[PDB]
Amino acid sequence: RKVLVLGSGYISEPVLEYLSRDGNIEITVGSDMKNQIEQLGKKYNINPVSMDICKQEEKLGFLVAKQDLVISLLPYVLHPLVAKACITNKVNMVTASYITPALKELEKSVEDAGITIIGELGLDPGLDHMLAMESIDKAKEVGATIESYISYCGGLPAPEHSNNPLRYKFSWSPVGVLMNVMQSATYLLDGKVVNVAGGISFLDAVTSMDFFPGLNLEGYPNRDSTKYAEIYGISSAHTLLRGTLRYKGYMKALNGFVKLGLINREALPNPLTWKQLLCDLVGISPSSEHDVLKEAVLKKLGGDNTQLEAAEWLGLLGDEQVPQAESILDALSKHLVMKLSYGPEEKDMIVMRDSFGIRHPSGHLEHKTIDLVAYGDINGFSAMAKTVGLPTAMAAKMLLDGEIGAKGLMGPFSKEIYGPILERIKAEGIIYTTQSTIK
Amino acid sequence: RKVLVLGSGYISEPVLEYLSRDGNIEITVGSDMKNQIEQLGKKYNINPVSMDICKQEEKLGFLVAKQDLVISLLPYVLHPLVAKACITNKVNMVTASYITPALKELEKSVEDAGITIIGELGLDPGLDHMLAMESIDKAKEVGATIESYISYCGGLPAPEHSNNPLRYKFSWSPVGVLMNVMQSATYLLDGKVVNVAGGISFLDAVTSMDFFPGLNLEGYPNRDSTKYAEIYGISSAHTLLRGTLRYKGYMKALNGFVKLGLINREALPPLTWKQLLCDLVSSEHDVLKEAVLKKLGGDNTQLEAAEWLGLLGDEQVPQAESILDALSKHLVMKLSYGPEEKDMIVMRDSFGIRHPSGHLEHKTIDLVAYGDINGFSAMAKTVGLPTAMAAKMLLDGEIGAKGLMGPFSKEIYGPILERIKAEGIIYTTQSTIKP
Ligand code: PRO
Ligand code: PRO
Repeated sequence: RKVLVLGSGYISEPVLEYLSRDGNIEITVGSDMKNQIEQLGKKYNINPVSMDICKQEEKLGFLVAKQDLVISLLPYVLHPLVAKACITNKVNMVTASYITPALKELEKSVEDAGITIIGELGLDPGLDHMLAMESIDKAKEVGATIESYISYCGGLPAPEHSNNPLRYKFSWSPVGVLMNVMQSATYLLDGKVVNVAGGISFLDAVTSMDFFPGLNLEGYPNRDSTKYAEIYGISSAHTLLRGTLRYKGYMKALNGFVKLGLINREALPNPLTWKQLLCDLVGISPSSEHDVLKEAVLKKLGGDNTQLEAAEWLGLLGDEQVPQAESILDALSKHLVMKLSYGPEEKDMIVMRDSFGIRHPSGHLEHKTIDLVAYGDINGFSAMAKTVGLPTAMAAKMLLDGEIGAKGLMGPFSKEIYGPILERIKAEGIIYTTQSTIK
Repeated sequence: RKVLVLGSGYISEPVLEYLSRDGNIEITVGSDMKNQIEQLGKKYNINPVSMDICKQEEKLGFLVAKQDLVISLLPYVLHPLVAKACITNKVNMVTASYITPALKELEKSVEDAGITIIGELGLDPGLDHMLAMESIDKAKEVGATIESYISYCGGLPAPEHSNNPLRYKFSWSPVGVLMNVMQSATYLLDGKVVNVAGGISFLDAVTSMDFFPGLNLEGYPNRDSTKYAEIYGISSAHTLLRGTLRYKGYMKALNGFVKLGLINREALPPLTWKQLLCDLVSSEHDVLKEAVLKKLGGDNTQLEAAEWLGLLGDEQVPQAESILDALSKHLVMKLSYGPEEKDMIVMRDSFGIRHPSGHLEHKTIDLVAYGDINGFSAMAKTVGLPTAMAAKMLLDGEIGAKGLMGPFSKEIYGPILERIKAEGIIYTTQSTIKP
């Protein structure tokens, strides 16, 4: 009956709420942000401890030894420091993030220490693995084989709050997100490695997603889908597709910013204004009421009015001061948060769509679809916080109660982990359904 | 500290939950259905009373006299029977439905009795009046006039539960909603009374509603919009329009059933849907050309809708009074709300307010609500809670007004609109000036 929560940010709040229901656990919290931990201590009964991870490793060793379990809700670079204390002190661990190559090297040491370290929990990586392996294990139980695996997931605002040029709202500064439009995408299609070029030509790969008629979505492949053959164990499959869901016109609006030359890490040029900045990008002197409009509309896709109106709406042509930043990308990101932030009583939404093609030994081809949908609570937590938070907290509770016997470094791929979690998420307001057809 | 809730439907559950929070009121329930009141009596602490409003009018007179307030959640035709008991015994009342012409005749007797009766509460009629009068009173407070009033509302499934030919799920047997396509529509637009016929030509009146880009809606006008000029006091307006909201493809699917001749009350002919469809257009196998020929000029979307529901299959047809009622029992079987499937309410008002300055104010109001997995539906909350809140205001002694009335005064709509945010019913406002 003792747990340490390293981190005091977005994901930490729903984790503390879930554990505090039963009322038989001494919850300690460790973080850098002094303003966050004091406000969090008012709501939930916890033991606040100011502690740096890298600089103050000494007190971490003494503190972690007292506890039973360690819930790491920190950035994924710092997990080897947290895991190093666990293997020496002989205590369990849980993570809501990627198992990195650095953490993979400790796997030999973790099994020798005789402790459990679960990783890759939450939304993605997390619930995407659990839904996939549930369906893949069910197929292999009846002698079937996986021929195709198409999957899509997206964290969005609720439809009612989608009335803006991007049809989106940012929780934090999208510095890492916007630069990923320039990256390529790779996936498998009918036994052929398809490669999609990024940047300006990436709008060609954005297709309509009409699986929910009422919801007006679009979709596109991301990063790398061939990776999931070895992980899930479906090398026989002829198709492997992983993608992201957005509302229609999102990618076309971002494509406008790529055309103007805003998506780059070059430095900036009386305070600077947005009217003056776009004049430098297009290549004119800063003096233009409606002359910069004619210059911008010419550059934007050869007279794209929708992209011009989007820049007009955000105030990129008008007279507004540019925030202090290291680059043009950081200036755009800071402005997008200021203009398109979440309100006090505005919901968010998670949608996840899987589609399996399962060949049975009888000869028939089963088409199995899986939907997972969750809305954010008005007087509660957001859908993103719940889907990322609750699987980590549930997995932690299983270790304390003694419902997981396996040892070593591991994901949520085994039925011992994912089975209980998928059953319990129904009560937390995260509903998922199944539909099957044969042909 | 005592109240009677007449009726034991799905609307009563959120009303009983709201009143039982503080724990300072002895709630009583009266209904015909013995199964409902027993199951409802298990959840909330209530006194069950087995009685019929029409058959046993004597015990109603004695029971109502004991209570401080009455809450009628019965069909709207039976309000004069409840109202007659209230005026005799001198007891207050609230209603979650229309104030009919029959109930309007009692207004003289209600004023002499010296009691409060508040009608037209819930989603529609109810919250439509509250959102409207909040905006109209604010306009008249600054000497402005209403030129345009365009409004839309709709109860429908959540986006994730919309993958079906109609993009809809029914709670009970749809008898009236199918026949409502045959009825005509009337509204005011630019200083003239417009009329739109039902039947085959009604599909032309349907238009795309793209106020939320992420949501894929359509809309069409209600039976009558001209009545709202006298109600809200906006005869000066040149455009009045109240309409219904659905997902795209709903009316186009229903238009297909009108082409085949399914929507008609003329009695039924073991019978099957394959046999019935051939008679309208027995016969040989396949013959898909007969269905698609009558159903528009090669409309594949409307044809596949019939195949999906199974109107060409060999399923049994239920015992019904007509062909329309037979289709209602089939649609409620196939397209139905499951145990873990959420619904949604969406409401959209649009005003054109002319100030004495000369500028035109374009004001918009959104009201949205979702169902709860471990709770009540969006339809149950928006219909139930306004009547429950109005019941609490009478007991606490906030509503000082007397006689028969709606929720048109700021005394009524003001407190209710403020409190609904806490119950999970969010509504927002936006305004822009246009010279
Ligand atoms: O891109 C998004 O919206 C989410 C983030 C994790 C997976 N999909
Ligand atoms: O037909 C509909 O969907 C709306 C719901 C409330 C009033 N009419």
